[PDB]
Amino acid sequence: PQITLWKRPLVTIKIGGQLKEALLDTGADDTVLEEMNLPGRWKPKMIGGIGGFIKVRQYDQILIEICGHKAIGTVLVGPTPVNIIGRNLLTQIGCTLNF
Amino acid sequence: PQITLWKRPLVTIKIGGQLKEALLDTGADDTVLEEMNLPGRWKPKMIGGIGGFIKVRQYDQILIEICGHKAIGTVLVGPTPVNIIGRNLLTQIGCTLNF
Ligand SMILES: CC(C)CN(C[C@@H](O)[C@H](Cc1cc(F)cc(F)c1)NC(=O)O[C@H]1CO[C@H]2OCC[C@H]21)S(=O)(=O)c1ccc2c(c1)CC[C@H]2O
Repeated sequence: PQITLWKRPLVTIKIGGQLKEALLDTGADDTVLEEMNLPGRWKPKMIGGIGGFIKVRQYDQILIEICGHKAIGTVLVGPTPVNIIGRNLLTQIGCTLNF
Repeated sequence: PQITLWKRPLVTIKIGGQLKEALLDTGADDTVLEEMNLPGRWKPKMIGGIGGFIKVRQYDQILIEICGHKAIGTVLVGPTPVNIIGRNLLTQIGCTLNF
């Protein structure tokens, strides 16, 4: 699906049996999701942004179905204001910018 | 030009006669640039992101040529870690997400 940018590029995702809305973010290198109980082992990590840094839990090899397209990659979980799908997963579904 | 997301979608911009590199960010509503000397009147503002908020100076009706595409819109200037082109300007140059 071609998505215009007149509105926030929000998509429906399926992760860990839960349905959520996430922002397709080309400015994010990786994926970070609001707090949730994702299964598996994880190791603490720190991510930075415009306002500073937040503490996140790094889960690897996590399945996510973004708008019906499946991808497996690292998923960070922490106090992010919004769910954002980063380039680590956008590349798997074949997402591209076009102008 | 079609841009894949295996690398950061960085583009060359020209603003205020200055050459810089900026990130095409579909997850950003507006444009924020690292500290620079932009001509004109400005109004204080606050923007929030991952980690908190920063104080920026709001310049309106600023010309930017993104990869050869010209646009005029609000440009924020403050302590952002990276230059980010937001949807306010991505829509003017006809940027669309595709997967
Ligand atoms: C989260 C989204 C919804 C909103 N953000 C856009 C996001 O793309 C951002 C871009 C960035 C920021 C940065 F500090 C350094 C960078 F290298 C890149 N990346 C991000 O936080 O991603 C994280 C996960 O991956 C990691 O890699 C990159 C950083 C880490 S924002 O910046 O909070 C924001 C909010 C309000 C406004 C604007 C911007 C513009 C004016 C106003 O409208």
